[PDB]
Amino acid sequence: MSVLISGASGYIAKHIVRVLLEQNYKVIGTVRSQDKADKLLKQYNNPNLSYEIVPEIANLDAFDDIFKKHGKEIKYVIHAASPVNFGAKDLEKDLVIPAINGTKNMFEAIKKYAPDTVERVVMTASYASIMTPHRNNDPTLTLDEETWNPVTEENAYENVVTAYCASKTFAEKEAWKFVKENSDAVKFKLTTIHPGFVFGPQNFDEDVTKKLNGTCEIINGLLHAPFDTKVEKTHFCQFIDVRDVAKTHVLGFQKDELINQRLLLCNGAFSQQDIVNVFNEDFPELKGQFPPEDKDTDLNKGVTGCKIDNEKTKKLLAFEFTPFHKTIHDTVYQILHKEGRV
Ligand SMILES: NC(=O)c1ccc[n+]([C@@H]2O[C@H](COP(=O)([O-])OP(=O)(O)OC[C@H]3O[C@@H](n4cnc5c(N)ncnc54)[C@H](OP(=O)(O)O)[C@@H]3O)[C@@H](O)[C@H]2O)c1
Repeated sequence: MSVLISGASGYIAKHIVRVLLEQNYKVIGTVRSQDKADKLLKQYNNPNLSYEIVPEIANLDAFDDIFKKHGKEIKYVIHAASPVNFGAKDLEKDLVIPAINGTKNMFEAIKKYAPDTVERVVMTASYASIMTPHRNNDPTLTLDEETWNPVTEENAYENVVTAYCASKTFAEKEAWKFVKENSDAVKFKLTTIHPGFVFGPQNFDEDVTKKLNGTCEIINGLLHAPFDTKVEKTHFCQFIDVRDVAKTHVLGFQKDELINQRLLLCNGAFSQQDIVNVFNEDFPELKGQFPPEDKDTDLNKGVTGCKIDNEKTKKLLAFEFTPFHKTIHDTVYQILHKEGRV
């Protein structure tokens, strides 16, 4: 009945492991080093948790050793490992290759060592594999769970943004191709999850560092910006709360109606200024210690960019998503409280 989760040291994955342990699952995470495994075991202090070391998901047959050891006990797989940080001049090596190869490696290990034992795979894709980046600001485009990012391998590396979005798109395409080509050989059913920009508190307070890795540094950077910093008030993207994402991953292998589904996890548009506005409304005593409030944002003028049709996703998951204001508030409170400022 064990659950394997790849990339278990990350921002989203630490919340997923929390949820799994809340529900009494035995959990095997993969992390890059013994260092990280040791630190995590001390943070969770839970005997149902263990880690295996996978230093590089891109390398040959990277997940085989896990299934040679645990193949008989792994019933569910959450494939969450894909690069979010990467060298801007190593867009294949650091980004597209590990995204794709990590996915192929996970699925091929299941096929080779546990084709009839693994029942469900839940893969973290992205809003990036559904949306068209250059139409982020186009309200005449409506996206739903069947829409695909049309980026080509030829044009994928326009910039770091298109390249990351292509890494998610190409990896997810390979995932569905595998499931189509192996429906007779392997038992597992695939569910993919497609978060927008993920915000919300770190799973552990102690992991709030001066500079955050990943998407929450958007918030943390604005929170510490000098008062006179120029803040953009134009549409940035869609967001989703990390705790909604984590809850969805676990439902993803539990609920029969999520089999073969792409789940579009966005809950609203924002600009940098909409984030800053929460600072000023919710922590008025600190006004002046970060950039000021300005209600003139795209969002407040009814400008939210390409449209999100995720009614099917919301109906299947059934639970209400966390509103933007709370997600930002909880992120900011955790930082300011850790700093002793509130
Ligand atoms: N807004 C978001 O944050 C967002 C939105 C949509 C989808 N996602 C997807 O959610 C998943 C986790 O993202 P995150 O935001 O939680 O970022 P994160 O904190 O950087 O987590 C990424 C995890 O994957 C590991 N990883 C990445 N590349 C690896 C590689 N080549 N080999 C071995 N391990 C590797 C990382 O380990 P190390 O840190 O040790 O390298 C880490 O454990 C990813 O699949 C991401 O594409 C994120």
